[PDB]
Amino acid sequence: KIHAYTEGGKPLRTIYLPKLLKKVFLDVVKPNTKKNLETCGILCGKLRQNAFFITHLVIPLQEATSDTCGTTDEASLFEFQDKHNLLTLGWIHTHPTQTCFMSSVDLHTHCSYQLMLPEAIAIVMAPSKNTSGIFRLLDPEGLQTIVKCRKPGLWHPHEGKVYTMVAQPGHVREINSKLQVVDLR
Ligand SMILES: [Zn+2]
Ligand SMILES: [Zn+2]
Repeated sequence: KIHAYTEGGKPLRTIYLPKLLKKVFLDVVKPNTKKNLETCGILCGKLRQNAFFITHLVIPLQEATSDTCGTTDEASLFEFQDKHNLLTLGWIHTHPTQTCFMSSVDLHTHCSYQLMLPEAIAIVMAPSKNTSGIFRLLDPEGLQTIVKCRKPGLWHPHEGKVYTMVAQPGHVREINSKLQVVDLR
């Protein structure tokens, strides 16, 4: 029906995203959000008939600040995904006070995801603005720029366009689909 393509002309498989995921993510991390601390979650799922289905939202053991978060125990995260044969399809995090965009750190973070899966997405929630966005790096040019980047500091800028919003419903379609929320904290 509708098929999205990268900037380099690679076809992107559709990711189906349960409509409830964004809301329950905000609920499960709300105590952090109240402290103006970021929280991240991992979007996990399965490949079925050439499309991806997000089935699990996994909140890993993590450390956070006002403008970063990062998994600290990859082991329990990897163990859970291995046990349930779950693919990593992307990730989600909060900007407790800011608008919804991809920070410099977010772009470097997302490069690891999109390197391993061309379709990988970054969902950014801006609850104080009641907004959200779903993003990816330009492929190949954005991936190239981030991989080449050696600039010091967590908040450095990048030269040229690096990221864009994902196609909806072409690349990501929000649908009625089952969901499990897993809190590893
Ligand atoms: Zn961010
Ligand atoms: Zn950089």
